[PDB]
Amino acid sequence: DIPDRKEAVISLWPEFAKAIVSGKKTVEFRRRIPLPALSARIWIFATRPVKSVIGFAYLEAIVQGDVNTLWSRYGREAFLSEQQYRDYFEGTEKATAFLLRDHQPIRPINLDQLKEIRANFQPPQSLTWLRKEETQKLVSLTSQV
Repeated sequence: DIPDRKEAVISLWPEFAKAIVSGKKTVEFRRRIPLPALSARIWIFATRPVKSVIGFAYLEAIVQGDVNTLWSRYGREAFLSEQQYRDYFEGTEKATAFLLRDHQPIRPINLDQLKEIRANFQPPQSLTWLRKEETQKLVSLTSQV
């Protein structure tokens, strides 16, 4: 359940979301964010115009470091451009990197479907923990692409 932090949802722009579930993007950079447990399943919500859960991946490592060293070490796996990285971290010296593995694309679970699982679902700005029952219903709708 939620205290275990094994099931979470994050939101990504469509080109980055699709890059995670295809395995091209294996690092996700964040500022301050609740940290999941290791081996947590991270469901990928793709924002407008897709507005759907389109896959998931598993968290294999959490890195916390300084902005410039993380770009050097992990920027190529993170898919975004250097300008987009500097924009996002403008105003802090600290960065967090999620290292992901075992990406799995699924048939999109659209917004109305997610609203049956969670009445007031909104795309998380950072990360939202899934309740046991919420994870159950989500798994019940997972199908191959």
